[PDB]
Amino acid sequence: EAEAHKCDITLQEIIKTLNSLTEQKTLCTELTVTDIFAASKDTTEKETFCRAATVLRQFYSHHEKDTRCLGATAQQFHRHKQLIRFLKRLDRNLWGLAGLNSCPVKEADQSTLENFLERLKTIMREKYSKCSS
Repeated sequence: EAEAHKCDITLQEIIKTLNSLTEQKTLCTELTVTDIFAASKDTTEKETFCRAATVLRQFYSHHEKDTRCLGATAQQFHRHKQLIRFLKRLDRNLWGLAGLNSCPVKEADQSTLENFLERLKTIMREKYSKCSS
């Protein structure tokens, strides 16, 4: 009964977390983030999760302070806060299983937070091929 299925339970709570975000849709989606898969060549999966976090980083870090996705209503003020938290969460889960010290960002084209979360979620389920086939 020891173990061998190194199934990373983190990639699980993460995939489910992304779905919870898809259910939520604020004007913060009209924002364009920096794409990372538009320039992947010798970069391995490691640097892939890092770059992804770097983006989400300057995302809820610069916007949360900008009165863009804040609005003025009271129902949007809270709904927005909950969003920033969801990002601040997976943002750590990713950079967590990474464990990378140096990881400077390069350059790329652009992508919408929506399509960006789509190709990303799909990629995850693509690499999610392991003890769970």
